[PDB]
Amino acid sequence: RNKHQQHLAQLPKISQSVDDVDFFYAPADFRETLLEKIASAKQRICIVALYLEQDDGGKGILNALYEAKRQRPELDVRVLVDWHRAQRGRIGAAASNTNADWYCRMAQENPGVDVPVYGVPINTREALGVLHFKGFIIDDSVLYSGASLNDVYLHQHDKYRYDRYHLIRNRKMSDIMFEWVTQNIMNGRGVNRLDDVNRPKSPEIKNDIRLFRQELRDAAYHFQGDADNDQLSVTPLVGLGKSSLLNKTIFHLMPCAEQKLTICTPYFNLPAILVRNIIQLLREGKKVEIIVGDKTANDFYIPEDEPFKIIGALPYLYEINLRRFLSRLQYYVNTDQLVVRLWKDDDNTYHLKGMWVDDKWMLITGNNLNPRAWRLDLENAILIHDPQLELAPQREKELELIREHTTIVKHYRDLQSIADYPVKVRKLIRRLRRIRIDRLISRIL
Amino acid sequence: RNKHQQHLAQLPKISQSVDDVDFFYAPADFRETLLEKIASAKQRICIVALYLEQDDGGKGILNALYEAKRQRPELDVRVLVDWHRAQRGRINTNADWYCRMAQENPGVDVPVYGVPINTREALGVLHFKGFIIDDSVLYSGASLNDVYLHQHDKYRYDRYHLIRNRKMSDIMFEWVTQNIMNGRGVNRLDDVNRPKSPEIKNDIRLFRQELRDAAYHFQGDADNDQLSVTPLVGLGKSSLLNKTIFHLMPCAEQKLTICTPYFNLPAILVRNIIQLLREGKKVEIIVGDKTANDFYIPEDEPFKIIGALPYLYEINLRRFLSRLQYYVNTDQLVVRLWKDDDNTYHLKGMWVDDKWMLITGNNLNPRAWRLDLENAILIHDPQLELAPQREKELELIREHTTIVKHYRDLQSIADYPVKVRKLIRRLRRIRIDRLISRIL
Amino acid sequence: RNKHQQHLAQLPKISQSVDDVDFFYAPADFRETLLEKIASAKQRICIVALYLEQDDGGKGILNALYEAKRQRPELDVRVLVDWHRAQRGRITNADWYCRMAQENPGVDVPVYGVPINTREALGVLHFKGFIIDDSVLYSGASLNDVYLHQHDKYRYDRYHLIRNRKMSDIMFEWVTQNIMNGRGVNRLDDVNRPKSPEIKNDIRLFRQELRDAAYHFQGDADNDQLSVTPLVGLGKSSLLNKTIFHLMPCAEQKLTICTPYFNLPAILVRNIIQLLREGKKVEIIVGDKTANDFYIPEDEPFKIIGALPYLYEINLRRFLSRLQYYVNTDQLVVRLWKDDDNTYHLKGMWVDDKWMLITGNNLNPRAWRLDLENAILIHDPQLELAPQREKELELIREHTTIVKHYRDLQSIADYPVKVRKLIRRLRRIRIDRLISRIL
Amino acid sequence: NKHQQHLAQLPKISQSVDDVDFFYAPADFRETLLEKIASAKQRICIVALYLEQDDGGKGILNALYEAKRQRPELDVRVLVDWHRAQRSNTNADWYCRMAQENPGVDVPVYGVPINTREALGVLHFKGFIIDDSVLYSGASLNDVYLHQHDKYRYDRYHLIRNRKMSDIMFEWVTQNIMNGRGVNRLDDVNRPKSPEIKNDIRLFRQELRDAAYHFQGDADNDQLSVTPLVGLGKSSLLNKTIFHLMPCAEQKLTICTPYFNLPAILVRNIIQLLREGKKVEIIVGDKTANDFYIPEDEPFKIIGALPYLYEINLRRFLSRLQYYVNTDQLVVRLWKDDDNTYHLKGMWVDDKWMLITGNNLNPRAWRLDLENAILIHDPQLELAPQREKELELIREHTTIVKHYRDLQSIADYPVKVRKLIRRLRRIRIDRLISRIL
Repeated sequence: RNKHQQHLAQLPKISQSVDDVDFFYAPADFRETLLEKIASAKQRICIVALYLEQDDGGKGILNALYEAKRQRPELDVRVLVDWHRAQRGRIGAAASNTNADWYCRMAQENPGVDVPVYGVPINTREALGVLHFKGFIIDDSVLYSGASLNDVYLHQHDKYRYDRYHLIRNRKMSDIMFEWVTQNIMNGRGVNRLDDVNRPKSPEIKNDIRLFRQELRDAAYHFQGDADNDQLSVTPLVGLGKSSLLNKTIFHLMPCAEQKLTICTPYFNLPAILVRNIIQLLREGKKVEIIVGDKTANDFYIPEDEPFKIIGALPYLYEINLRRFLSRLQYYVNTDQLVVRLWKDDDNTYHLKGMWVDDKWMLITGNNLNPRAWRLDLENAILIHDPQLELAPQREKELELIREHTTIVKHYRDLQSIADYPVKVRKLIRRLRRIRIDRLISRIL
Repeated sequence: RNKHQQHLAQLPKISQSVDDVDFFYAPADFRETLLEKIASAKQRICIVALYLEQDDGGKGILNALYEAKRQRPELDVRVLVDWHRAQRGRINTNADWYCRMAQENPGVDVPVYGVPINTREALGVLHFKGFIIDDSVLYSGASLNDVYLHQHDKYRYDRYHLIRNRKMSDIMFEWVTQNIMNGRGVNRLDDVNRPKSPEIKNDIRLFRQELRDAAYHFQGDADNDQLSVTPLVGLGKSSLLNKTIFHLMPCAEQKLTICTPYFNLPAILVRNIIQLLREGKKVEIIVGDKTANDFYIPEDEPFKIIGALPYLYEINLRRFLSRLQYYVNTDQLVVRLWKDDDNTYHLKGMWVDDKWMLITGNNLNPRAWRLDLENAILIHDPQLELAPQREKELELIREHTTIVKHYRDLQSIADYPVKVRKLIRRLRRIRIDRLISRIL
Repeated sequence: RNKHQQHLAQLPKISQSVDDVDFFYAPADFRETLLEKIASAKQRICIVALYLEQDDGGKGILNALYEAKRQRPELDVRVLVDWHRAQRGRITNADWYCRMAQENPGVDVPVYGVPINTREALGVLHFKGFIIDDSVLYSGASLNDVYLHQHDKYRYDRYHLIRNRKMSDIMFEWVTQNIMNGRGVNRLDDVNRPKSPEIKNDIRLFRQELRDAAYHFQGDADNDQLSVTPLVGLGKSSLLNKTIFHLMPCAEQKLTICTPYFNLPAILVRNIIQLLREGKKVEIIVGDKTANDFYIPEDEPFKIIGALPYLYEINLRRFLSRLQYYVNTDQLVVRLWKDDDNTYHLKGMWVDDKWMLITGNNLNPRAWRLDLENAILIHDPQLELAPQREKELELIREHTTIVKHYRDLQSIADYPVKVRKLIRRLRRIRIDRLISRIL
Repeated sequence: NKHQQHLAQLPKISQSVDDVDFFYAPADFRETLLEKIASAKQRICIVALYLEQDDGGKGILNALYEAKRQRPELDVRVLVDWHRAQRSNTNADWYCRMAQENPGVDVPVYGVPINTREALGVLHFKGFIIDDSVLYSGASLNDVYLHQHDKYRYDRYHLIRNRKMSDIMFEWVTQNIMNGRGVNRLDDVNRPKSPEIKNDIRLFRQELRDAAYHFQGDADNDQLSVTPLVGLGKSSLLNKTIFHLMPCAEQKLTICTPYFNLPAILVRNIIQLLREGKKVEIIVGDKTANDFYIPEDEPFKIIGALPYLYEINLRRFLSRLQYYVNTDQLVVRLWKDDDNTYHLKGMWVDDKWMLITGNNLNPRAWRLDLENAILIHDPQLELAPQREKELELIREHTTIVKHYRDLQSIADYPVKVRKLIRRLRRIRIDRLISRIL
């Protein structure tokens, strides 16, 4: 076998029953499933998310957690979110009380009921590392989504943020992930409770975070494979930095496409190494599908009527990336090998991640497949190997619905050029490219 | 509550008996108390100081340490001083002397460790303070030499508090053990073969980073209605100490009092002072006269470059007062100059109304805020149980003070001796005055 | 008018008679014309070239110079070449210039070396012009076997004779004052000529003097008549570079470019893309990799330098790749020149039927910052040179293939193994980008 | 003084005089290696810079396969430099063939990358660990190092039987190298290419920067001892020990190095010794005994300038210290034996200390490469017969240089060499070269 298939063949793999894999296709279903599993949990609930917001959606979840712990005080309930994100407003907000302040109030308003909220700092400053580990571990199941917990991710109140949602019942995998979180994160240096009113400030734990990050640089799942390559399997993956096992698996996965590779990413900003792989596939005569958001389906996009702000330039920069890429590969568009899809559904937002390799592999991940995710953030995934096509109904239904709100881009010219952009945007971008800062921006966001 | 009181309300606090807090008001009493506690120590003696001098005063202390260890060989005796300071004269070293002492007293184990807080003295010194003896901490800003201990008729005024408290002393003893004594780049000064600074340069860099977020970790056992003590330690701008000093000042409902030897407040503390004055509160600032500074050189003697520092601190005070003369006039801002013949002034601390007392080694200058390893104890006395002692201490501090009623009462550069005047004009020409105020 | 046309409208321009502009279409004709003009020169001969080679071709020229000076000792004969290039083999001439001077006593034919920078790689003499009395015979060609089509193999350049008293004076006088009498210029026919390190500081000061040396003359011609405008430059903000930049957008119909080494600076590429967007036409005539003088046949032993033609091809293929849409609409036309193992050295710019830039400028980052470059800008608003312009382009194109698709150009995968390995090594560490800024 | 203190307080493993065997010739070393491979019962760990696809190297690899066939429970490992092994048909390609032609027999060959590119770090760790012994030489495994086929490369050869030391070294290799990030099998046809593991190597190198032997000293300074040492970078324990070792010479310091290119700090030490009135002996190869030397008849190549550059270094050094040559304090020896090559490393401090090492004592070894050594302390002179016999034979093919002028100057060098060197010194690249080779 070639070195890429060898890498995948020799991945440790946990066996998996087809009956124990449930897909969900809409953020509202995901909300309800999460609540249902919280109610019916008997042993443990481990909620890892980027953030858990002080809004109707997030309240719903935290209240359901307190309620489940009240009814079963022996239940092991933990919430882990990003340290930095939990201690600030959203970008350029009027700004108010933070999530961490709210986690404190909740703990005081519910004495006796023990629902600890830990802040994980992946780096000393947010811009240099965030907690992109994903997983709701409930007893022997993992409900895995890219979604954080807020109004739009949960489709409270009429506007939504599109993600993917998979429930996987598997004792061994959930144990491995629960145990990995316990040892490496929860009991890690520089993790600190956010429900403590006296929680340290970032500068005070700066050195703890540095040592923590180094500990994480080679923390990996350790378990023995129980499944061969002829049966349905799942392989949990985790990584921080360029040489993580996750990153290596993503790298090797792409060339194993004998027919077609499909990619979702919210922000089109692939590292060069993944681009080179894409081009190799196209040269080998294979197919590559790339599903990204329209600029207007980006959560930083500011309507052209409203007052423009600096941050509302990001969707434009991602479009410029897409247009540059397509430009170079228009030949392959024409041969129906390269297919680029733009998702758009009124003013809802796009947050799909993942990778399909033929009909046999499905990577579900929190990984945005950008330079940030490749070096800076703590990322994880589950790799589903389905050599017998047992998930084919669900795989196909999921792709059906993902594509439903998509336009195919048949020509790079169908994408607006900088000339077509609003005036403030146009001036900003020209200023940035003059001094070459566009390249820096694409490596930090 | 406002965010400042909230910070203080939520500080972990160790309970404290009023009977177990003893003030001393004079450097001589402090000397004798130190010797007494060294004699009667049963378990441990941990002496942390900036330096321990090869003079009558310092000898007294080191001899008392050797003597106590001879009489009780199971006693855990340690001395920690600044690495760089111990290996130079003022502007045959102490470290050389520590070596002789160890050779002249074989069998008796009194280790003297040098702590380097940075690779060069100018970029970090050991301003951690504390004599930990069994279950007590005798806390002063004083190093151990002739003047600090008032050997031989001339003295250096500091503050002196003995606090008997098992938990606090344990926390401080244990913190020193783990972070300093067993830290990288700490090296024995009683070893004749001790490395030279360049050889341990990388060790010191790693050490300093370890220190950047080393803090006391302990659970509070006391509420805000009872007498409490809270040990604090820090290195650099965002330490818990620095934050507590920052939040402490605005909690003054009536009056804030500050001692500092060298008037050279960082901007952030100045802004706080001005806010208090604007809110209609009172602010008392007790500093030394230029002549009570230890770098001051009488005008008869040969002038040296270093003897310009007291003048620079006066210029700072005069500039500050100048801007706030309105508040002087309303009897809100009170500036006191301490002066007692040619004795020297080394008072540090912060009083918030009648309720809080910060005792510290912190000179409240930019150096202490970024570069040096600093610590303190925060006494919360919500019931006024220390009121007799607090008032007696302030009584005696003020006794040798003049109140400055007008910034003009302070000499201007024009009034200074000629060599000084020329030096200062040269410095301000090239703007080095601003740099000096950030490194001393 | 837009700022680009304004720049051109306000250029000083010297008037020019259509009868006094003669094109030549082949390197052999150029050789013979040069010899003819050397024989018949009456007042001055100023030969500026990158180099004058110690070969049959170069000998021919130097001998013709000595001979003309013998027959007219009052004739002012000067030869200026690059200081560094004259004192090395290909990857010396100065030694040969010394012998010549000794073997011809009494006859004064001075050969000066111009150092444009302290090291060759940081500046060469790309000034061009044979100034003979009141004429300039202007070519990109140096003087050697192939440039002059001695002995059966040739190097294709362009050749224009322009009789014009004022222009030739301006150029002759500019050379006199700024180069010949410049610091750090040194005779190469002197056996005792200094070594580069000894004049290092002279060269630094010289280069700074050159950084703002420009032609100064009053325009005598409007924009409704045939004109010529001499241009000269060193570094990013030279008047030449500005004129090249402004020239391209004035194409109302079509821009044509010749360059030997396809390696356009980004700013000129952006212009090209703007033209294509405005719906105009752009023609680009470059050499096939095999028509490059560094190309080594695949049978022979490969050498490191024989990777350059490949690097230029990679540049062309990357460019075409991004603009394939415009190829398809017949707007963008890329031509590869190739004629057995002869080599390609065409430079210039055509703006519609109205402007013709003839230059030594390779239109690359090197020429834009490092080298001393010059040109003549011919403005022909009345189409008086149309017969010759069209005949010249006819013959240039004759040995060309049109590239209809970027895929028609070989990719790195198709290259020989040693080449392939070298290029992959270079791109790994990103040195390909540096190379493109120094060659 | 602080130097003796450093040495006094080194942890030291005790050692029996009976369990130290010297060998004096590359052929004996070959045969000893083969003998110990045959008779190994528990483990064979072969660490070398490279193992060549030639008669000499084949001999060794075949002996390894053969021993593993006859005792499948035997723990056989080969570790070589990652980059060196992969430069048409490479050693790594050959290691692959060998593994395919010998199925069932498990002889893993791992490539250690000490840096992302060869020029910035190589595996200069040395040691053949066989059961409870270490056969320690600077030699890699090829024709000349093993004196197959009539031409040889002179190195040093010591067998030290010592359970504890061999365990420490075997265990250190296991944990830090074999199980280290970015170590990769060279007998795998699908082995990654350097760029793919670039980040692994960076993290690996940082792990190595403070990997050191950890063990408790069992021996005082009045008895025969050995102290294994290992290091990467300026502040390694090895480098510190080499630095402190030199000033402890009460009488004389002896140094072997193949390429005379001492760091300034070691030069300063040398000068101090000479000033204190002590003796310093330096044994290097003649330019012609360097393996990059190209005879003047053959076609010159750029790399064949290195022996000349090392000579220029030696001549510059001697020039400055000619006074001490004259007082018979400083003694410089040039080794030369027809067209055989010189690869001696080590340090003798009086009659009491012997450093055996792979360390070329140059700036490269001081910062870039993974180096190790064994430090033998012999305060009772128990190894005196062997020490003296070894030095006897080392010196046998040596000329003493009595005057710096006896060394050729740049003017005397062949023309292509002369032009190259003048070009290099013009732009000051000579100084850079001396820090990377």
